[PDB]
Amino acid sequence: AYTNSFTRGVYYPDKVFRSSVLHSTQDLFLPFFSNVTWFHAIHVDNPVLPFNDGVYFASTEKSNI
Amino acid sequence: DSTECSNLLLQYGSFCTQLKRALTGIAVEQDKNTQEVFAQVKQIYKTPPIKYFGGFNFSQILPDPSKPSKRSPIEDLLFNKVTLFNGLTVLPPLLTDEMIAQYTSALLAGTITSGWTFGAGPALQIPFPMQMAYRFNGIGVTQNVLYENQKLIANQFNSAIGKIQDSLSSTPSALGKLQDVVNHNAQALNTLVKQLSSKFGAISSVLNDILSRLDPPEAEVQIDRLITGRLQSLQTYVTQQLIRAAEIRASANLAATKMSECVLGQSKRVD
Amino acid sequence: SALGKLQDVVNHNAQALNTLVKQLSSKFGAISSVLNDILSRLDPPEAEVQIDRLITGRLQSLQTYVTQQLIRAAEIRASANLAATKMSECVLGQSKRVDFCGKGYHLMSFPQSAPHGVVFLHVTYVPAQEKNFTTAPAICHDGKAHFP
Amino acid sequence: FNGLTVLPPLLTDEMIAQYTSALLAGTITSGWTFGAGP
Amino acid sequence: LTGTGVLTESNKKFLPFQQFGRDIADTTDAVRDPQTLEILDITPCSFGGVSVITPGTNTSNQVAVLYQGVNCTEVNVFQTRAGCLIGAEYVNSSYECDIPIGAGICASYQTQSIIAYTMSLGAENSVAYSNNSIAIPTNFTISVTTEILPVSMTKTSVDCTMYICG
Amino acid sequence: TKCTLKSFTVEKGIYQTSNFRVQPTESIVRFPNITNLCPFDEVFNATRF
Repeated sequence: AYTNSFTRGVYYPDKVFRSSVLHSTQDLFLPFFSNVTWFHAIHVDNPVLPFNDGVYFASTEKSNI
Repeated sequence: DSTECSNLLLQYGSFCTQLKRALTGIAVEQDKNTQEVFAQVKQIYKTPPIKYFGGFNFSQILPDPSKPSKRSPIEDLLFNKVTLFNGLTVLPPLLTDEMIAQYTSALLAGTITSGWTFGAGPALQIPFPMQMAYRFNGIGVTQNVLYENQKLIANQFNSAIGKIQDSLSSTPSALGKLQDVVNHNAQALNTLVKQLSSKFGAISSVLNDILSRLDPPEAEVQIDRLITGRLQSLQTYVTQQLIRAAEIRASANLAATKMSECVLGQSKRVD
Repeated sequence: SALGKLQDVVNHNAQALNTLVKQLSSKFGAISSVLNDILSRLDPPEAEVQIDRLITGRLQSLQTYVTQQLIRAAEIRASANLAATKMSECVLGQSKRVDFCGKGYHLMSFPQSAPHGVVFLHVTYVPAQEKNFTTAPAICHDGKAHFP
Repeated sequence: FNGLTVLPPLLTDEMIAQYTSALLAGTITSGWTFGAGP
Repeated sequence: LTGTGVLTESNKKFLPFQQFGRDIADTTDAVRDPQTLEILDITPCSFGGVSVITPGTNTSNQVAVLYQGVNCTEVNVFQTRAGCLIGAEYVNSSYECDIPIGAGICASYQTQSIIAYTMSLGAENSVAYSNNSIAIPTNFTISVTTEILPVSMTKTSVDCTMYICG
Repeated sequence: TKCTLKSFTVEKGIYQTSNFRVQPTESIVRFPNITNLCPFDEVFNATRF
């Protein structure tokens, strides 16, 4: 399947504290509104996916599967 | 404060002396501008206590004895409407705000009680309606016109002064120019300080690492770049300041002329 | 120090030239400041790279100098325009502009030459010895008002 | 020197003084008029 | 992280994975201890320019010194909004200023000493206003004032190549 | 002041002669904080070689 990724995936890149300020950084991010592959945990089992440069893995589950 | 860097900076000459001279020239110029604009009157004229001038209501511009800063209400509105190291220091001005407000109050008292006289020599007192009648003649209207509409004229004037404050408060960008001056200076310094992080081609921006992870012979050529780059950045900054200072001086001369001609007298120059 | 301004102009130019000539002694990183020595005690391949520094340094010095001169020239021209206006308006006539041709009611003005500028002798009329009086805006006679 | 000169001015001081004397004579004998025409 | 300065107890909340603090323009303002994890503020130790006040070689050798961007509590002595001034005594008297120090303070030779004082903006003249009074001049005086103006500068020519390399 | 103006006679005025900067009084050992080593008392105090 497919689904656009909304404003998600941002992370603290430099572990440096800054207060009430705007900062511009060039790094590997997840572009907003980009589609992301969707998979299900029912049965088969899971294909290998290449690691181009970095992966954003989200999971919604309630059984520690 | 790196010894080796001062030792290498000695090879460029007297550049820093030269620029320092330029900046001191700018500073003294700023003080002279304020002097020229405001310090035109010789004596601090005080306003009489019984503030009745034939219906005219100057409460909005005369200094407020209530507030401690003693600025008129319009002046207070102005102060609130506009708002806002590595070897960089912003010297304070010579005339404090208080002294400038005092000069302005002097000019107001002079013009209210003496007309233009106080600008040509000894201040001569004159009743305010007659002063305005004089000015009416100045624009070619017979003075009887003023005596017959004194009440009405006074009302129009009071209402206009009242709408001024509301206009300044409601106008979103009335103070664009002063705000712009402040912002330009702040931004200039910001870029100057931020540019210290650039490497300019050197292997690193902090000198300590440069001198740590490298032998002295190669550290020399790695420090040359930082020196020249920071020097050039500073040089551009100084030039920008010279140009802006010339512009502001032109404006200040214009202000001084306006003071003399419009405040201390009556001008026939159109518009 | 009545002639501070003219003297200031002269000093600025002199000082600018002085620093420009003095800057020839700086080495800018080259092993020496004089060109002849460099061309004497070094082979052409290495003397070349030793000569680039001198060139670039002297070129920057000269560049700054000319820029400074441009700014000052604009400054002096503004001043000269003001002087011409004063000539025209105060000398060749009588000006009603307040406090332009000297403090007080202007009568006339005389120019005098100076080494790099002019000296205007403004002649002004100034009142003195004032006295109190009581006044009224109009006189009523026969029921009608008179004004002066 | 080393290539740095100081070209001379076009109007000598003497001629400037003469101009000044002309202006003085004009204003002394004729007032405003000499600036507007004859 | 290498630097110099005075360390002070901080009041800002570093996030637990953070090691640095920065103000605008990358100035490192704070740091947490690698041992006790306490936040510390960094302030560059005081520095500044020094100026000399002199009444002239020909009057006297006395001199007063002004440390501009500093307070002497960490250097006669006097404190001003412009910095702390040493060598001149502050007097309550106000005068017409000749050596401008700043923030309304000036200095001059007393005569035998260097005195700092607040400027005087002139005398007070309370003109008597009234709704029916007039002051008229009975005599006059014609004066002459001199105004000076620069008109030109030295014409200069430079030979590029000669100046460059002889 | 004479040295800056390069003149034996200085006129009345105010001159910016130099700058001062308080020096560092101390050095603070440049360290992070440790915690543990590796196996040496298990290679030299070994029971049997």
